[PDB]
Amino acid sequence: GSHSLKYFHTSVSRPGRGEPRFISVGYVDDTQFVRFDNDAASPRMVPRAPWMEQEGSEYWDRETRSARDTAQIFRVNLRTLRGYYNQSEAGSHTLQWMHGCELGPDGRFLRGYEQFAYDGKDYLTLNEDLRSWTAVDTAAQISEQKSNDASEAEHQRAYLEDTCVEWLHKYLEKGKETLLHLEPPKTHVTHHPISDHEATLRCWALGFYPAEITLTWQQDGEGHTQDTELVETRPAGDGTFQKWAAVVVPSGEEQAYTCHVQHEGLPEPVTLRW
Amino acid sequence: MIQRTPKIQVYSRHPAENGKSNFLNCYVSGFHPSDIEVDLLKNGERIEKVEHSDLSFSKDWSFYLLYYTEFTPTEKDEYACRVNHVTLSQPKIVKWDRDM
Amino acid sequence: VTAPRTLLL
Repeated sequence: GSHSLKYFHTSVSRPGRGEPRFISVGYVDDTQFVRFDNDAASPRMVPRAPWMEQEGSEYWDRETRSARDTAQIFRVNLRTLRGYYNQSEAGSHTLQWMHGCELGPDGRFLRGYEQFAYDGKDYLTLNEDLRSWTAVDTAAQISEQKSNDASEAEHQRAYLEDTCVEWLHKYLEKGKETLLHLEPPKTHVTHHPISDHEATLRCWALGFYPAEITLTWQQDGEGHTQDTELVETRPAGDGTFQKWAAVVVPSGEEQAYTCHVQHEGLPEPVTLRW
Repeated sequence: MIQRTPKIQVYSRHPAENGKSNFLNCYVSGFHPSDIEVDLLKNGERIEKVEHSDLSFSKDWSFYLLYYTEFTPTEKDEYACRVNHVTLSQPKIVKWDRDM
Repeated sequence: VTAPRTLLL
């Protein structure tokens, strides 16, 4: 294995209707398990997975405060930024923050990271050593010194280094089933002819988990043709994903082509032919 | 201020099976800012009671959501997804094609 | 758990 515990926070200012929207979604690699939505009919931290249901009030209450406090600082933050940029309070802006920690295939801390973005762009990134910040703008520099004089990297590092890894562990456990279970790709090719002398071959991978997958169309030995149209992996809506690669072939030649499909839930790679 | 236009993919949970119940999906991604309008359409009409996931974003900070609804493919019925966003002159409509 | 405290910018 190799795992990650990561959160994504978003704050969007709402001019007319006061208080900015604050969303917060957490993940144990690829599986959302919690979320806070200050807009939701319940402004509280809720479980998004079922293995999370077996969690006591203490946790939910605590995490609810955390998200609430962040929402608060983020509201202060959005104000400050509106200032650094000399911006009207009548327009909307977005503050995003992503942070996560990763484990080694060997089960301990690997790397940790943290970043903020404003109006869609990088703003302040916590450095690799996890002891420093890189502003990306000059407003960001003010945020950068403010940050260092305050010692934020310090905190962030602790969390990132213990807390974060320690709980990832606990979550992997409570999600023993779901989380460590791989689902391979149902596979298949399809023919959709274009002209009198050529068709499209489409290699399909459906229902797989996790989402990392690799589809390749190669003809009789060598690799990658002139055109492999490859759609962004997508969600089926059930926990699994879908993906497909297409290539255009001259009729008759349809078996000169083979599609290879790679996926963790496959004891070994799979080859398809029309 | 950075803006990214939405990428759209209309596509069902399970392979299209005329008469066999399913789930219709409109997957919008890689957009900024996060205000977006997404409607599922059935022969031009907007399907009521559609659902979507929790706003979330990816590494390049762009957002993505999945909108969906239960449905039943037919050889005649025409389905589509209609999306709106600041980055779009006018809503963009992309038709479901059971082949994708 | 999310991080106990966030950066003030």
